[PDB]
Amino acid sequence: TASIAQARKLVEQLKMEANIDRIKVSKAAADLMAYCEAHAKEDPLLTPVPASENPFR
Amino acid sequence: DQRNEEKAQREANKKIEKQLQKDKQVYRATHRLLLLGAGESGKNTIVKQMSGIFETKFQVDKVNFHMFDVGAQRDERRKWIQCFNDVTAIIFVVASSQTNRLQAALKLFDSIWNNKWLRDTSVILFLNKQDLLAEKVLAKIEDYFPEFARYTTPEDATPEPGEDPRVTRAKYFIRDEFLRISTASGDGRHYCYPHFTCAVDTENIRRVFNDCRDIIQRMHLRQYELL
Amino acid sequence: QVQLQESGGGLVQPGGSLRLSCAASGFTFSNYKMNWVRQAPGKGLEWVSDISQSGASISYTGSVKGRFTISRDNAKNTLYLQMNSLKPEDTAVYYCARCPAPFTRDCFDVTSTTYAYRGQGTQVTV
Amino acid sequence: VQILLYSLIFLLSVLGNTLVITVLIRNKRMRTVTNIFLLSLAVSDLMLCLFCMPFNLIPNLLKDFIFGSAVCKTTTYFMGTSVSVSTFNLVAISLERYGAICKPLQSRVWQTKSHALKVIAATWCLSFTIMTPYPIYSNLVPFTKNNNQTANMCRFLLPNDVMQQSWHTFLLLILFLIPGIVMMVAYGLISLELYQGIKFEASAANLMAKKRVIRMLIVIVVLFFLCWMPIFSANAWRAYDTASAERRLSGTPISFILLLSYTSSCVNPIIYCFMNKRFRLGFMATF
Amino acid sequence: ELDQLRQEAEQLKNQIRDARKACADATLSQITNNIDPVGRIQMRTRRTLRGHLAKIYAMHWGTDSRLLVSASQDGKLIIWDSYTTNKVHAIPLRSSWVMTCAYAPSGNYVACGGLDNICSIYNLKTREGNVRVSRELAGHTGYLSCCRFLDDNQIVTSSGDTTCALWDIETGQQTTTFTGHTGDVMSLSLAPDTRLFVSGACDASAKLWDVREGMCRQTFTGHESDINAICFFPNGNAFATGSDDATCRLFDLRADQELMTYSHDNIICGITSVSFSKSGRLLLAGYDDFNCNVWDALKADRAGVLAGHDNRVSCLGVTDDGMAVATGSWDSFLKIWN
Amino acid sequence: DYMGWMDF
Repeated sequence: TASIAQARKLVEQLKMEANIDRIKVSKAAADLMAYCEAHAKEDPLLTPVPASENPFR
Repeated sequence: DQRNEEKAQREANKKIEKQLQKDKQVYRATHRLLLLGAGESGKNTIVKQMSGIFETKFQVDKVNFHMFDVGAQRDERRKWIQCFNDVTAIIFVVASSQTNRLQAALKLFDSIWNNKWLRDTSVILFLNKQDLLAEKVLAKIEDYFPEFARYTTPEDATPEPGEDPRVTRAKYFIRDEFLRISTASGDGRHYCYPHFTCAVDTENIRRVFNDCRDIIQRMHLRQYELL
Repeated sequence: QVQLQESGGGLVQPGGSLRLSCAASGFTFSNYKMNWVRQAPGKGLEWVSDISQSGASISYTGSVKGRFTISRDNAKNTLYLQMNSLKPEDTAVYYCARCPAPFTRDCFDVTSTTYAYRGQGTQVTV
Repeated sequence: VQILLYSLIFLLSVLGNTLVITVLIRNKRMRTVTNIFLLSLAVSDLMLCLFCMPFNLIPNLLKDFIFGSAVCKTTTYFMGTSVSVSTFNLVAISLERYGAICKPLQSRVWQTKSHALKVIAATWCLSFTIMTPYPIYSNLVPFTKNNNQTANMCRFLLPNDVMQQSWHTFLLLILFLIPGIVMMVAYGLISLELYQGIKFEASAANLMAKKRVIRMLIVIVVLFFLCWMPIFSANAWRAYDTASAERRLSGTPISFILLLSYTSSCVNPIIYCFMNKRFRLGFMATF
Repeated sequence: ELDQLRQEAEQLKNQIRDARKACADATLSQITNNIDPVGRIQMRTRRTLRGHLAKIYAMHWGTDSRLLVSASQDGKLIIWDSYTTNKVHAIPLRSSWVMTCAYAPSGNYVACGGLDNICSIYNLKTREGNVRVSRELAGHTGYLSCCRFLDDNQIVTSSGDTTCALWDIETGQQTTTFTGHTGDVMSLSLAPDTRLFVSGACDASAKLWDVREGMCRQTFTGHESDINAICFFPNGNAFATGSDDATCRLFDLRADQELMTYSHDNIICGITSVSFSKSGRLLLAGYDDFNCNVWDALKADRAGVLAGHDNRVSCLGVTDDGMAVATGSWDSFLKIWN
Repeated sequence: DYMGWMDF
């Protein structure tokens, strides 16, 4: 057995990516919704601006 | 006072378009050919008769070809094979005979031939080192291909002098293996051109050139089709 | 994730008849072509068999035509290889590979370097 | 019946060619050497089937049409340069298909749209400098009948007889004998290459496409002949001896001999473009 | 002994799956069912950037939101001005086979890369006006699929030999590696703060790396086929991935879970390009059906369709202020949506 | 006395 020199590594990597405080879905989704709702007032692709300031005509 | 700035920009557009016209005129006089070779198959011995990519240029009949010897890349090709869907021809070198090499090459061919983006790029098949077959059969393939027992050479055989009919049968058998895929898979947008290349014969270049003709001409005949 | 697990290997006398099962979880089984490949000790990876989305387009290598058989089920998402009339040539580890795309006819899944959607395999010997 | 078909050959060509020309000027995909020629062909075709028309018929039928000197000259000039430029457009189309299918590698070095526009410009310039004599094109004010004696007859005279005979020889030879022989040799070489190709293997769809292109090619050549030879034969007839010809082709026979030359305008955008794979590409755009 | 390592990895996978399931408290649809949607959002083509011969593989909006760059397969890096439709430069590439371009945020350099396993970097600000090559970063053993600028002296590249890299441009040597992916890595996207990044590979997986360590922070799975294009949510605590399974998925960096999935039955093709709007509410996907879609990232509804391309559309881009949506396709035609 | 056939 020669490839084991990598396999062991993976194991530690897993635990190394296991010990993180994964927050709950509710708070993260609420934060993303708050961002998408607060920054919607200057999204020229969601509510298009009047055709004057648009530099493509 | 921005008008003179737009004038400078228009002059810098004019010179670049005057360069792009010459580049478009040197790009349509250039035909690109992707050279794919297998493990034991002689890609470089197809090179001899004529980084992550190598470039060979061809001047024949006052025409310029490019052949892309794709070298030091990754073995898994499902992501960089989509680059070469605009080349004229895929020069597909195959061996003729220690793992199952012929089945590997045949599965690679079936894969390439059936791709969603390569369903228009034509293939130019080569079956290298037939001398290897001539010295190995006269001196086994039924285990890897049982149909070789119940196969007989077609009437269209072109046996060159000095070849045993068993070797010719094996040659045209491999050819028919590839041509079954060639006919069954596609839908009339590309065509495979088998070519029993030898160890060393310069004529291969011509066998490229003329075949590129057939690849171009029929494309021109796609406009004039009706219904 | 994707999981391709196998079961049924081991050791059998010359002329046996095994049946290697492969469970495929994580993805949709009704969309991906499914291959069976083998690995010999002193040889590289080799292809053994194929099966399509509906199972109509079966294929084999020249050394197993008629001997082996591939099958699959959609209610259970399972892929079997029923191996009949074995021989000492069959000593190999059999992997249950998956075609890398949905609704495609072609696949590149016999890569010596680690292919992503390839099982861990089950060793059969004779 | 007679007048009904004389009107239907106008309708069934004007509507078709208008549809084709708008479909091919709207799409920005059709900008290419293999359709700019067909566009110019459609332009000349609509000019033909709009000018040489009941503008010809109602005269040829009721013996009277009120034009003047400067109104018949330009009418005949336009309805003649339309014919010349349609002939030369067919010759150009044939000479490019020759290079496309017989010289397929060294074609696209000069298959640029620059070359297409250069050929079309030179073609229309040669048309307007070969069909030049509008000032000799005229109107013969003498009468034609009893009632309403103040009649008018248009015709091209070219005063001295030897001059008109030589000039109609020139017109017949460099508008229906050099175009004829050249288009025939070009399409014959194309047919010979494609036929050798068909008979090498003798991909069934490829062979079917080749055979259908050959049938369309021979149909095109035979309709070229069938819809231009009559009026040029009659022109040479009038050239060598105007007597015993005007006795025969006076009012009614020349009506049919001219009728067999506007169905060419009816056919060209119904065989070249209307019956290929492009009309679906155009109707997916106009809809 | 190896079976011990396999069972350890299996137990760690089981416990991280259990943790991820325990963090699942509700569904994003369950939280956003009471939202007020926006309906269809039509878009219209503004420009058309003709001048390419072969197919276009990449395009990167400039920080001034006016300039563009485009790499085509004819050997051309063409530097467009998206306002007046003027080419500014036409860099002739030494190798015609390139799959990615990148416009530096300071506008001083332009990077290209492809099957040559070499990232070329050309100096826009030159004394002669004929922009020559500045730095050729070599050392990769696989083709380059994605590359992004951090500044004028640190570039992050994604190669086909399965390892990402961070290069210092002035000396040419690679200062940081990024190993851990089994298949090769398709697309990169730097975090909006340029302290993290994320990379999707052909394993249906993405990896969140920290550039300041060279260490794989997190690993997100949940797709079923190769992951083609990646793009961060504009906030920086989420991102989106399009894959070869005809389904986009919006991941989150803190929950360590697949958070949302966008799909439709009529879609069967890959997802060659994904990007976000200025607010992050629209998700701009470019498929192989020869048309793009715009998704409502919170309610998974198809907010609209963007047609106008005939061949494959292989790259997408949204300005740094969100006033245009440029697309580069396989028919040598860039376009702009507004 | 209408004998003309004009032109094509």
